[PDB]
Amino acid sequence: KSCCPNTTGRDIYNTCRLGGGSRERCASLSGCKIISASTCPSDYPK
Amino acid sequence: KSCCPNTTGRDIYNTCRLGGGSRERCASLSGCKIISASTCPSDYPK
Repeated sequence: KSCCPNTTGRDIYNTCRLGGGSRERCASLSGCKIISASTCPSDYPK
Repeated sequence: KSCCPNTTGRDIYNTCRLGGGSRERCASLSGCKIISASTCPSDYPK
């Protein structure tokens, strides 16, 4: 599960994904984290 | 040089660069232009 610090991070991640990027690369490019739970924590809520 | 349309575009571009993205990749995510000269156009001043 990707979890992002804010909406802009989410938008970067999503855009990177839409273009074909891998999850871990897109997380790095966006500031998002890949976690093992399906619900995001309140500090990476987006 | 990266030339960005607005400060959000700058923030996105720089986040992507901080995550190891190439200039071209980060330009695509941000809407910024990569210009190989020092003066940005007025419409991409950030």
